Amino acid sequence: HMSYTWTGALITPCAAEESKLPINALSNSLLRHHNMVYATTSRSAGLRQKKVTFDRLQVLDDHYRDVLKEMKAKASTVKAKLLSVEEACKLTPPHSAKSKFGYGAKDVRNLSSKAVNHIHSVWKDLLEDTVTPIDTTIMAKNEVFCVQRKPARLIVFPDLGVRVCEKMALYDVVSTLPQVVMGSSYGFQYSPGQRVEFLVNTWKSKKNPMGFSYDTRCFDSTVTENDIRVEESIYQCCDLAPEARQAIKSLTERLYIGGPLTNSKGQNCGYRRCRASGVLTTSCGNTLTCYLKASAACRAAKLQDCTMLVNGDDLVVICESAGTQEDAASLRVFTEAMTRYSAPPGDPPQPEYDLELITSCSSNVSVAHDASGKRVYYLTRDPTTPLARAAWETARHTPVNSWLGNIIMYAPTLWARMILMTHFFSILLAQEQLEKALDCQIYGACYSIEPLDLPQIIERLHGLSAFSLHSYSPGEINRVASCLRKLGVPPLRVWRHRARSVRARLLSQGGRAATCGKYLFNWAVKTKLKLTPIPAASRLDLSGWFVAGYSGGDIYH
Amino acid sequence: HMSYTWTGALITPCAAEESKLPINALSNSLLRHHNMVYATTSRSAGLRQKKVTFDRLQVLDDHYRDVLKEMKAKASTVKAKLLSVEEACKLTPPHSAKSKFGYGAKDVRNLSSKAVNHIHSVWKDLLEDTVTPIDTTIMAKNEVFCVQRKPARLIVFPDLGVRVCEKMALYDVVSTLPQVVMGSSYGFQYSPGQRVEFLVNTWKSKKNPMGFSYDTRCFDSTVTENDIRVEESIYQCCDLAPEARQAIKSLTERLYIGGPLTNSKGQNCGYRRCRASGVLTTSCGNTLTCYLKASAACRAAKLQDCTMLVNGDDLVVICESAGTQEDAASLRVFTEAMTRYSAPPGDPPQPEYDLELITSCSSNVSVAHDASGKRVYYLTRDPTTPLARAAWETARHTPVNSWLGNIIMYAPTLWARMILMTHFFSILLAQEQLEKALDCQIYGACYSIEPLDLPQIIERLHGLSAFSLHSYSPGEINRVASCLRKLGVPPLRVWRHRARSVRARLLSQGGRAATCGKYLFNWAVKTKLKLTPIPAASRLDLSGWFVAGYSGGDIYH
Ligand SMILES: C[C@H]1CC[C@H](c2ccccc2-c2cc(-c3ccccc3)sc2C(=O)O)CC1
Ligand SMILES: C[C@H]1CC[C@H](c2ccccc2-c2cc(-c3ccccc3)sc2C(=O)O)CC1
Repeated sequence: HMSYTWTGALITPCAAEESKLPINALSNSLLRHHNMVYATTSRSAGLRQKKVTFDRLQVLDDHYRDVLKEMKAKASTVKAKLLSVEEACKLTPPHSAKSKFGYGAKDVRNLSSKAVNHIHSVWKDLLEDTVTPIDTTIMAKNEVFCVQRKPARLIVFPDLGVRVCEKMALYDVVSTLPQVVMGSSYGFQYSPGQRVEFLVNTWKSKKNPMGFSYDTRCFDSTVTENDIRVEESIYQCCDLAPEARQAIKSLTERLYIGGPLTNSKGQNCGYRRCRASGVLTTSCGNTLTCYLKASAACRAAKLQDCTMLVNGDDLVVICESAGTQEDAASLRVFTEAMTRYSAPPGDPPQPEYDLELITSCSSNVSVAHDASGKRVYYLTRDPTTPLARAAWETARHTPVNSWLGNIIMYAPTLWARMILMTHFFSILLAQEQLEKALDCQIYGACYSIEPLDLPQIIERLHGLSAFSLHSYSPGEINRVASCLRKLGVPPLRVWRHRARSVRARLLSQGGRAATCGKYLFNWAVKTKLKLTPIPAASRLDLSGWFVAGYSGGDIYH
Repeated sequence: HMSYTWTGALITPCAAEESKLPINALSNSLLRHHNMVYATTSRSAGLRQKKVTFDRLQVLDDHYRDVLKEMKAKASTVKAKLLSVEEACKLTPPHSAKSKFGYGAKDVRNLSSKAVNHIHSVWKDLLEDTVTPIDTTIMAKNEVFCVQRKPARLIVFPDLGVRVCEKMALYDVVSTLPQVVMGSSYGFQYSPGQRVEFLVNTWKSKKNPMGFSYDTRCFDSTVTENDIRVEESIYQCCDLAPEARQAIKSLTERLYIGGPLTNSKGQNCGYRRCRASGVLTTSCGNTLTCYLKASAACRAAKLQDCTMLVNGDDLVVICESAGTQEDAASLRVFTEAMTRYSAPPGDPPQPEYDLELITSCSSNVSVAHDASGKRVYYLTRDPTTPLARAAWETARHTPVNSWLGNIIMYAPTLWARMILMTHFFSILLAQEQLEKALDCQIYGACYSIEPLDLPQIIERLHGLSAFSLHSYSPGEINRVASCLRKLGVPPLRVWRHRARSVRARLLSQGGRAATCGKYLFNWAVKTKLKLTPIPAASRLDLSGWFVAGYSGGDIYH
């Protein structure tokens, strides 16, 4: 029951790949320790192949089937619509991988006759054939990290025409079903602020709280054919059009369960019998399967008054403590049950008794103080990876601007405000690119965002307090200082000085730019301004933001 | 403000010049119409002198300074390094013109004491003196053409010690800055396949596309002292070592802006006040200046959603059509603006509504079909000049093998595959010279290439489809057939017969030679082999191949 079989053919690149941090005139103003930053390339794909390849055994008991029956009962309340070819075309990112059949992402977006006709023929083939494995491309992802080197992650995706078909059959399912099936436990329905609110309230709701995060080792490779057929049975509980039922069955049999792996050069690399990392259902399938196995493992471990929070393969549980020793025994039982279900751990879970020490979705809750001095809970994370990626983005234009997604998601943080806002607004001003729309990712979906809209986006997502936070926690301050020293990032005095300069440059431009100066950089001045609601913030259509997860899902807005 | 002043001394040859096509026993197998092929010589240098000599007037408006301000802001993000003497020496072509100071290109390449000491003294002189015009040699280039006769082009170059110094000061600048300043518009960052992909993707991104190429008459002579000082100001925006700033200032003042012209015999020919065709900055300087004048002219003409593509003096513009009549008027304004900027046209530009009809870098996009029957865009050109040069190279060993550069650059074409590959592999087989490295030029830089490495080189540059193209366009077929009748080149049946013979000979040798037979000549057999990726192609280091243009730049890779 191997996750993969391989032919020995290489996972090849599409274009020239760089691994060493590129340097320009701006790099040193951010980070001095260049040798610590690297990008993964196809060269290390061979090592990832080794890591993702293993036998899966699955032993399913009554706790598993009981949870599954409950999930199916909730899924039966969902009604989902079939999207038209045109609606599905409009969800395609403009830089999405081109079809092998003579059309690209812009052709799909423009509803070009060639693309639309090819999609209709893929759709007809899905309804008529429910057996033939669909071809997929396997690529090494090019991602930036800080040392201590990891091999490249792999992306497995079907052709562009198939991806539009997945959206037609399943977009509405994957956007609606998880919140119905999992309720308050579905993490992707929350903005960072709402996630913090749910974690704090959950923690406070326990008499003696204990929390832990569970890291499954290579979650996608642990997903078996059973798990994928179980996910299909959940989707099939929905009230669906007969064409959607047929397309979902066909996509499950031909694509979701497994299929051949083709490199960028057209050679056969092997065969997948686990979750594809680049399909529409990657996020929803992972969340449901992680929730199903974890809920059943919570029952096997006899965890008391359990609240789970699930985002794909990322899981956090907050429950009633039975004291340190018994909590450790309970987590070993939880782990044994997850292993029997084919979700063994990477790092073994550790019980935590301080909410701030729980890391989930590489994030944690922390506390600061607003202008009035009130305690404010907010979401933060270790700044290492965001700062390493920012260094790369300082010297190279990338398809996804992580700095922009990071400011959006982590706007109240000491590091996003002091460093990211200051560094990138300085660059945008100098190039007169404040008004240029940039791509970024939020919960895996792609958004085109104008940096001038940032104050309004931040106010809508985090509130006005995000522009006034101070008196950060000692743990947070220590982590940020430690990261600046490790990467060779300049100290506060330098960032405060650059921020006053950036603020001054923005203020004189007036309009939206002055608003960026006034709101984003109020922390940098001696005589702070009275920050009041921005009128334009009401007009922003933020619907579709924080509804569901789409990592690997090829979704645009 | 004359481009040149002349004393009356003649532009003299360096060696024996042949004008008539040399004939050997192999000539007739390629071309029967011998009298149609000729090489230019110093005998026509006086005609070229008259063509290149004219007054330049320049009127610089707000659009020009607005574009220059933007280019400078992007140039300010560049960090460039000085090359060491050894790094600069290794970039010198082994057959590069010897120094008048008792050392040659091999002495430079070998880091010889005499060469290194003379280079150090030239470097010190550049730092100490920023006024004295640097001496240059003027020569009439010996180039092969097909009649309908052009006068010889002129090459102006400083001494070998100076050329090494230009590399130290400017190699990193000229290789990095253009792509930063011009982004996707910098043509030399693309392989032929990438150039076609950029042109088709640009053409498809417009609702109603319109395109044109712009031909400046004698571009080098149109370049003024202002243009050259403006290029220097762009280079000076970089983050540079102060020693590099001084050497760049010195080279601009003493060489780039102008200087005395000396013939091969040591006589003063005159004085240049325009672009030197044989300096390191010729390509980068022409590209920046053409991009600057054209971007400013696009604004004066009110061209909508402009995408430019620039390679030295060669320019392509693709924009949003405003209707036929508006498009033609817009081109007239564009021309008037280019003229005011001292870049008047040779041929008046013409609006095109078919991508295939746009000719730029003497090339055009065309379409054929791969083995599957899929439409494939590829770069082609009129084969007259490539075939005339191939005839010359059949009877004479030349410093640059144009047949080889043409197979590399135009590998998917009907003419390079049927004629060039067949003819030259037949010659190499008969002489057992398949393994012998030959010099060719790619974007002006010199490369030593083994013909046995062609299948891997072609696969990497063009993909496997290059070995399977068929169903060429009627426009392409008739242009190739018309060229064969003009030159008296044998028909398809002859080339196909010869290719089966060449293919059979290669296959029997095994190894790299059989790969050549199998991939290059698969079009020649009835029962075609299904071609698959070559393992040696992955191991091929093609770094520095499609990074920048170096025409006249004395660069070796
Ligand atoms: C974004 C802004 C928020 C307020 C902050 C600020 C304003 C005035 C006085 C102190 C600070 C401040 C600086 C910190 C720091 C810790 C480790 C590394 C670098 C800085 S932590 C901190 C705080 O309030 O908790 C200054 C930066
Ligand atoms: C290199 C190879 C590519 C396939 C090609 C080929 C194979 C089988 C049948 C026809 C051809 C072929 C020959 C052409 C030609 C037109 C004018 C002058 C000379 C030839 S054009 C052409 C085509 O497919 O478009 C034959 C040569």
